[PDB]
Amino acid sequence: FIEGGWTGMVDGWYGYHHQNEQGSGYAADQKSTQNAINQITNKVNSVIEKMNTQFTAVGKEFNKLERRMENLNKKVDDGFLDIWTYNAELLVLLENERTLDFHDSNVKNLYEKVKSQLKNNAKEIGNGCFEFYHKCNNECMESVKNGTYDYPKYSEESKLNR
Amino acid sequence: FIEGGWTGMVDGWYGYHHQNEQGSGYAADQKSTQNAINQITNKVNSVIEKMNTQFTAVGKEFNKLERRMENLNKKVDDGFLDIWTYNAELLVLLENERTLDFHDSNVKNLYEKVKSQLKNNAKEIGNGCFEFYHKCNNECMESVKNGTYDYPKYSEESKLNR
Amino acid sequence: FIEGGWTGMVDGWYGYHHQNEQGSGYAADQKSTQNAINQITNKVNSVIEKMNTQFTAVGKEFNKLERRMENLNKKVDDGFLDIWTYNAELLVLLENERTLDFHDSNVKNLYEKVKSQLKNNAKEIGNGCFEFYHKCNNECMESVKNGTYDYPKYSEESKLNR
Amino acid sequence: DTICIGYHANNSTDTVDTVLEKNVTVTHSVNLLEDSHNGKLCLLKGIAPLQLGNCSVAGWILGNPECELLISKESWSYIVETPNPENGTCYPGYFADYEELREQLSSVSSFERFEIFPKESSWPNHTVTGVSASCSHNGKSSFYRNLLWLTYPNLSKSYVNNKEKEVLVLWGVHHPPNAYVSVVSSHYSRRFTPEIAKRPKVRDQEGRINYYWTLLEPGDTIIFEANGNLIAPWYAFALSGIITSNAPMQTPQGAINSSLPFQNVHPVTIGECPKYVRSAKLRMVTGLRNIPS
Amino acid sequence: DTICIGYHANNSTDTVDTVLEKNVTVTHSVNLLEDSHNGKLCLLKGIAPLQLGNCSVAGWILGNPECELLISKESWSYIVETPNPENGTCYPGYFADYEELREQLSSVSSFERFEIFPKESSWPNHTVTGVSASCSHNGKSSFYRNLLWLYPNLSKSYVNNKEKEVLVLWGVHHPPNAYVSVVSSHYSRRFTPEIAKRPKVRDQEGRINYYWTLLEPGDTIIFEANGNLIAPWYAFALSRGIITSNAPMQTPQGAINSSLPFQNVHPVTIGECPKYVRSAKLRMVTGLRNIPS
Amino acid sequence: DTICIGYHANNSTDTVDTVLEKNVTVTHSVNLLEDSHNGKLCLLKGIAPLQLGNCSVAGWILGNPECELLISKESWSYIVETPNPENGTCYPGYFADYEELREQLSSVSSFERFEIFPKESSWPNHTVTGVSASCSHNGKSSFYRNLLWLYPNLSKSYVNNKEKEVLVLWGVHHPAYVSVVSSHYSRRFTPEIAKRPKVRDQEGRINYYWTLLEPGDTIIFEANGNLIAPWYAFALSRGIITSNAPMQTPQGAINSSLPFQNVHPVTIGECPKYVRSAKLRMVTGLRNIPS
Amino acid sequence: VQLVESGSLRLSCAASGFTFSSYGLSWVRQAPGKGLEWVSYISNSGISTYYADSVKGRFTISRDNSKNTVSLQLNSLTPEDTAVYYCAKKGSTLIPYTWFDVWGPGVLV
Amino acid sequence: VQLVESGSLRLSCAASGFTFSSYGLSWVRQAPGKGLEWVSYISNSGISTYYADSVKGRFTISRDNSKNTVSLQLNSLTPEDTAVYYCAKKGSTLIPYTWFDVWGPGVLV
Amino acid sequence: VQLVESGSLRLSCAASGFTFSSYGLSWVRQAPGKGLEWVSYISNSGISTYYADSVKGRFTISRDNSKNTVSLQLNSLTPEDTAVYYCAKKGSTLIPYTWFDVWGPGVLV
Amino acid sequence: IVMTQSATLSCRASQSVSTSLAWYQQKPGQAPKLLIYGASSRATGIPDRFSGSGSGTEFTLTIVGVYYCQQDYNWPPLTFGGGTKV
Amino acid sequence: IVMTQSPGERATLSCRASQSVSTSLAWYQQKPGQAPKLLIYGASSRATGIPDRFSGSGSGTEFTLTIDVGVYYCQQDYNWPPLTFGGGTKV
Amino acid sequence: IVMTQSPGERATLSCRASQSVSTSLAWYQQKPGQAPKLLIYGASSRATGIPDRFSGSGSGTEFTLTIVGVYYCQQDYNWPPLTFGGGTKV
Repeated sequence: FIEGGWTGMVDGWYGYHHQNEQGSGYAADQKSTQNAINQITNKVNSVIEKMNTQFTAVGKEFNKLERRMENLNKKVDDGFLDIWTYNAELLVLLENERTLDFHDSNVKNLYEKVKSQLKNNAKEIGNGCFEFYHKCNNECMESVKNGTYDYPKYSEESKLNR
Repeated sequence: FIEGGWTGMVDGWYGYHHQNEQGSGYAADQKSTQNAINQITNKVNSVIEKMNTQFTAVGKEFNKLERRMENLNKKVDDGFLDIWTYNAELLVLLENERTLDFHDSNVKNLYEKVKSQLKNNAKEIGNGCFEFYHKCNNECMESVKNGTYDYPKYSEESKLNR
Repeated sequence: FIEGGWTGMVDGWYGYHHQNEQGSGYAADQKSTQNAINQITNKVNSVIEKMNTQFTAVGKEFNKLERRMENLNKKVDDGFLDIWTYNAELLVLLENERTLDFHDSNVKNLYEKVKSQLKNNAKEIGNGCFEFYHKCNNECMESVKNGTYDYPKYSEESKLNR
Repeated sequence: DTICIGYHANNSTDTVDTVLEKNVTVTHSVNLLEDSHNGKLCLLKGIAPLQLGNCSVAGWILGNPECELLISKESWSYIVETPNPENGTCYPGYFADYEELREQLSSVSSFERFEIFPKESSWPNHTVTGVSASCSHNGKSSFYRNLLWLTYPNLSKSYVNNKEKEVLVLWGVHHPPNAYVSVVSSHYSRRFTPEIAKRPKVRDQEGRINYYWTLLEPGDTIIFEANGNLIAPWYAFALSGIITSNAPMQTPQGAINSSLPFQNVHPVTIGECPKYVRSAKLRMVTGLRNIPS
Repeated sequence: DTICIGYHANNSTDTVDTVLEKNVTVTHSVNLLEDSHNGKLCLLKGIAPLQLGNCSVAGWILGNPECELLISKESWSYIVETPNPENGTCYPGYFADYEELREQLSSVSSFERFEIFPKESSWPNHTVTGVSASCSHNGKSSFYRNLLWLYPNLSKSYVNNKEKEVLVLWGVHHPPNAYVSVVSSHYSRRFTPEIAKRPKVRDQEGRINYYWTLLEPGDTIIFEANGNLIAPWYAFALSRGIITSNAPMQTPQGAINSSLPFQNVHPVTIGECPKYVRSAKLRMVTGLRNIPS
Repeated sequence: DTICIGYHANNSTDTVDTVLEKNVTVTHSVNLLEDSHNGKLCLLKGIAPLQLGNCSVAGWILGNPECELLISKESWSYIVETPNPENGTCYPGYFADYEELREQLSSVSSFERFEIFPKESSWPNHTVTGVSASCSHNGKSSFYRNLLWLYPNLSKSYVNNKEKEVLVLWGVHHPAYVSVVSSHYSRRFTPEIAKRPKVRDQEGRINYYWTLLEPGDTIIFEANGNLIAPWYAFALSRGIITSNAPMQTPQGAINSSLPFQNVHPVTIGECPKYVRSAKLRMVTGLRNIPS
Repeated sequence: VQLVESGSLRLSCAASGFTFSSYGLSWVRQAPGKGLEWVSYISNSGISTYYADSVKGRFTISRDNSKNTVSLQLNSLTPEDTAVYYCAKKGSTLIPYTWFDVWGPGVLV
Repeated sequence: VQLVESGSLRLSCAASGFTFSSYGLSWVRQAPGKGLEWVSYISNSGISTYYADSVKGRFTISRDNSKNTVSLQLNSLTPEDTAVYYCAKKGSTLIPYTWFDVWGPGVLV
Repeated sequence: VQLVESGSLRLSCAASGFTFSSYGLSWVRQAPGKGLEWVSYISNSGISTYYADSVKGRFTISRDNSKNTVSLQLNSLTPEDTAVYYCAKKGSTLIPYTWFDVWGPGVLV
Repeated sequence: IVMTQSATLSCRASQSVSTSLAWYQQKPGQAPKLLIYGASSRATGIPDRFSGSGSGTEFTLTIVGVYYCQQDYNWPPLTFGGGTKV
Repeated sequence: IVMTQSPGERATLSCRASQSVSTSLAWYQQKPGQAPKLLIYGASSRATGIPDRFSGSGSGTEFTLTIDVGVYYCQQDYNWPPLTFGGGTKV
Repeated sequence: IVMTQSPGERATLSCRASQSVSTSLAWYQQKPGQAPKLLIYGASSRATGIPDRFSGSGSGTEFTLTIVGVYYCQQDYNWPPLTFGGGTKV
């Protein structure tokens, strides 16, 4: 349905590539962008925090006769290192998965949202793109973008153009 | 969809707000409610358990001539504390995230269920609301709730009349 | 929507049970099969490794007069044991949760994929089953399976079969 | 002829948090963090814990006069000691190997006080009297209650461990700042000697007297000896859990009555207890959001 | 014609559990929990492990007569010891610091047994002979095999020629009825003889304690003694684990041949092995559910 | 007209990984793994660290001639020692314990060198002169700087007039009844003449001990045949790294806020936690593939 | 917001200044000396409808959207029906909640 | 559950006592002196159909839902067709599985 | 791929050898000695359309799918229209990208 | 459902209604104007001097004229209370 | 596809085909005069209502019945359009 | 939008715009008589099939070709008013 992003849309995360008899180009949305960036920044802030360390004098010294203590210390240290490695790796992988899936879900949501207010005045073509039986100027673009597309206004149009 | 729970319908988790020429009010749906509550309670009972400890005489004493032991013990104790803090925080946050989306998914499932129960005898309006083109008495509420809607029976006048 | 797998279809993961006037039987898809098996094997691989242990002489000895050392050693050992038990149990439960939902999502995706071609030549019946107003021979099975269904070719069918 | 879907809502906040957002309300929730406190310390196992306030564990085991020896406490799940000891060691001295006895005494919940040696028969050749001004009990001179000063023959005595239980033996030697003392076990030996070096004055006393302690099992027997001085034992705390607090009649700062796994009270505790954690609020969600439509 | 969707199903249970519900079947699964056991302990690294049953490690290193000294075992990845020792210390004695020798032999896998000292020419004045009834081997009186009982002021040293770590163990006689001083270049001690009475054990009336030091290449240790000494005769030269159990020729309870990470057999093991865990069923799901229709 | 949907894409790789695939590109990412290194170790707290190059901590505390005693360093967050000691202990000897001392000096951050004993007041009866050829300084014979060689039954005692902890180090000559006596600590060593090997061109040793006393304490000394009297108490004011870098971590300095580090774990002060991993990148955007 | 009403018998309530297509209107009669009395109601779309208990059959309600006006076919002019008639609009589009905020001048028949 | 069958020659099988609209009927012929024989079948909806190999065209099948009864036109009579004809119903609505449980008296043509 | 063009005046561009129903055609004029000039364009479906600024109204474009052929009405001939006309096809089905890869012999009006 | 009526007021019902209640005021001649809607929520724009609270078949206002209390739980049969002299 | 068939007598019977069929098999019995009744449906899975005296087992082109005098029938429902009923059995 | 243009010899050419266009650019070559044939498309990216001898680079209102007749550069950002550049003698 959606595979790769366009090289256009210099700024933003989600947007529309409108086209009409008078002009064409790109356009970026706001609310979805703000929500996505805010949530991702919150995720990053949460993960980076929750980590604190005191004076960790890790280096320790032991005498010749106390090799038992040396082995005990090595056991403790290597165990801690392994535990932290495993934990961090699992956490990072999980976070990556849960951000990618969320992004995909959000774009799908925007798609169905735009679908909502164009029940019949348009006709799906594929690849997440639409077109209207009626011709409209630039202003209809803003109307759909803001959600103020008055369906009755263009409903009367002769949808029997076939 | 999910906007805000009605103050009415005191008991239950989901339900319908039926309205008809004869009466109006609320009504709960037990079949999904019992499943949801049972599953969530089972999950809580699962997470709460598995935590058991023996006689943990955490308090330990060390002589003036053994500061090394003091430092080692402090290291191990603080490490355990930090590890457990991080683990528990992550687990609780994960379960909180996983519960709400599950509830929303169950609600959406009930919505598509009622949508499937009948197709053209009604007409979607929005906010998870439907209305029948025909008129039916009180019993049709029970009929739809059980899923026993009889499409040909109420096909009467199920046509363009507006 | 789909509850139990058929006893037939010895080999495969997802497939179709085509029926036509000339013949009937099963048929196994491959693309989604390869994707699912590859992803699941990748999950299994990811989990299995990341577990390396050195020449760990866990067994330790302690003198009669050093019982403090015995207590410390048992403390560290049982703590590590409990931590690893909890971590592994949580990880395995999470993976078990995360595999089944992915399988179901893949099945739903395939169902919508087949829905895509047959927009009105067919008529949904339920339980993920479809049938066409027009009759077609075996080759239409291959056409739909590969997605090459020629909608205009059979669009002209006298859909007014009622 | 209208149907709509929805969920239950109420008039409660029950704030919860998640990665989705912080400070979000919920219809129903369960808190995994507990804060109940100030409960007076009670019988953990329906028995009186060994309370020995106003005196240290050392003096308690060593018959300090002040605490009256707490003659009768058969069962004690745990020991609660005053954080600041009082008259914890009547006579100044250097007690060795310490905290090993303290860790040993954290489990046994029954004692059989047993006069190991006869104070009347087996040793009249030498005198038993003796007191220290710094150890004058209740305003009158005295020495101790658990062990015996001695005041010459070459003392040679030995227990045999007839009772089929472990028997503890504590003692010390006299360091006069103005003697081949040798405990001898079947499989343990030592050989201390007397010292004469000058000492500073502490607790009004001129010197010190150091104490040791050995453990022996059934089927064993230990034989003593000394020439110049010896501190004979007179009662073995035959065997068969430390908290510092000041609350009246389990944690150092009260009691907890709940089934949650996590605690915010001080981590140190005795017996099975919820794991401690450094966090403020850990509330789980068991319902749906609560915001009026 | 008709089209329908579905997934292959079979006739196996393979019970698994998940977040939602307990005891759910699955078409295909993989178990990460292993239980294979009782495989006879074998060569972990294709070499014979040092087996010294019927005698303790101490007696083994100290030439106890009973075990015949296991003269030839060049390669030994690990040591398996009988949980209950037999004749583990021929002569009653107090052997110290048994956590630094027993931890030194957990790695070395090549012993260059080497007669450290000469017993033919350098000890003519010394009366090398003597036996203990408690150490009478095979019904005949003898002393030991790794060192010899033993008046001039004995003085001797090691030539320290071989470029490898050399070990030396010894002890001192404790007549139950002498400035022994090992002197390393960077280690010193000074023990003395005791004459205190001892109880009877193993039919003997006292003990004789043993010590041991480790010296690297380029060192030189010089001995001395007046009243008694236990000279060494074999330095177990090293090439820098323990398993208490018994079974016919790893883990204390057999062998495991699997690649899974988690194990249910007893945690303690030697060499690379799966991590242990306290759980019964850890099965992963690699397929789909299995329910007909 | 036409309305399409999509997301912005760019021309960067920024490789990341996840369960779906290894080596997958992304428009925007953040790395939680840091590798900045080789920055010269500097003032962690804006103060000069106590470098002890060319000499060991032992000799540093015990007035070894070679390092000139580093007379002035009032504050030092951490101590950096050369991994390979040089002339670390002039006289061949054997200390008491160098962990209960080496570990206590990892927290203090200042000192007040105080001539604990007056070397001209109340012991002319002694013979303060003395020297060891093997301990000659700058090509000329000398003994030490933090304590002096040394026959009546001498005695002496400090009183701890200053309200701070005072440290006292000393030893005895191993070619008597040396007995340090604290208010709550005691020991009694004796001399021992016995054959020993030659090391550092000497035929014996002298072993050093050290005790700590708090305010209200007044230790008292004594000896008959030998005594290594102290001459300067390194009075306290309350980490160790081995490195060779010129003028933190043993191998440089790190300036970043990420939590995980790939440089050697050992460090002093607040620093990112170490971990054994190569690449830890988080995805803060969307995938990047054209078309 | 603006609303007007003018007028068997015919009665229509015209209004403007808002979105007439996304709201539900209603009607309320008023007695000469007593309180107000509900008479009817319709939903925004124009399908669901109700009527007063003692009126079902005679008074009819119809709505459109082009002219943003609604009409009641006041038939069966029983002489007891001498009641002051008004016009009103709901306060929100959500079905469960209701309150008549926008109130017009009304009509004295 | 009840079923009855009565009857070129026309033939019909009337039935009731269940949901006639959510099942698939069928037909099986029986010879005077040997086993049975399948003749035809139809799906529940009425859009998909099949026929016996030796009959395609000769016999036809039609169904309704209001009357809950089906019928086969059964044209082109021929003496070898002197077979006993029955009526039967599937045992479940799932396509892959099949078995004729509800069996009726049948008809002797 | 095969394409051909033949031809107020009428002009048509027949083509084959590919999926004509899933692509957008176009038309470009050519001057006698100058560069090429765009004319018009139509999407694959046959709804969205555009035209040259200086032609809107004069020349109209229509398409079919059965014949895999298009045609410009090219009405209202004018003296300046002495231009060489061509045929072309887009290089992909994605809207944002565009390039005329398939090129035919064109026509000299 | 039925209603009735008695600065403060008091509206009493014979059945349990949670929140579907409001309040309407009017002086003679002028059309009634909205007052606090919901159980007690105060409508905007209108002067805030008017107020009230109470629920569960028991409602009361808080402060010449007339007022009205209306219930909206059982919908099809709406109902307005009586008068309120002051 | 084709089918075929074979006092306190021990009642057993077998039905075989020339192709592999996993489970789409059943069993139909009929006494003379009356209509055939249902029997074990599926791969020998016991039918309902019928007396439990009747039983059987077998699969994979080899099916058997384990046990009322007369005839019985085995039917295969794998390849659907051309249904087929087996022969007539005796006892 | 508007456009314009500038054996053993190095064939290099430049084409420039008066506005910013990122990638929607291509290149068309044609000898006299024969119809124009494709060339590098999508901001100098090589077009398959055709000989690889031809190439170029450049972007952002400045484009260049790196290699006898004429050539054309086309811009496709603002769509409805397409435009072709002028001739390019060599």
